[PDB]
Amino acid sequence: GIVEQCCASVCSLYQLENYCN
Amino acid sequence: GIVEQCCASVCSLYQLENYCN
Amino acid sequence: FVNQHLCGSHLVEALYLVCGERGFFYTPKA
Amino acid sequence: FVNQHLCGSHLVEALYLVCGERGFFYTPKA
Repeated sequence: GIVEQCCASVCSLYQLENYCN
Repeated sequence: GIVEQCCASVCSLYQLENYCN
Repeated sequence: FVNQHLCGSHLVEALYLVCGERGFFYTPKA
Repeated sequence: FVNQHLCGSHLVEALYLVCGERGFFYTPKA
């Protein structure tokens, strides 16, 4: 999930844009 | 939408909780 | 603190605080 | 500014800035 990928580990623009509508 | 109901007009807890998952 | 005009980042912050571990969805052009 | 550890309100703020008028969904217990 987003917390595992962006908080517990370093985030990325690819990951964040996966959660845009 | 949420902006019309909570930004353009006064928000409420009922409205906000409608957008929780 | 929710019974006011909440715009932009202030609205997103309110959703974060109210919804807690549930999470939320933010759809402004709805 | 997105290539770092982003937690809690800082992660929600990044989603807000990146996704813009699209909006986003925040699901922490996923």
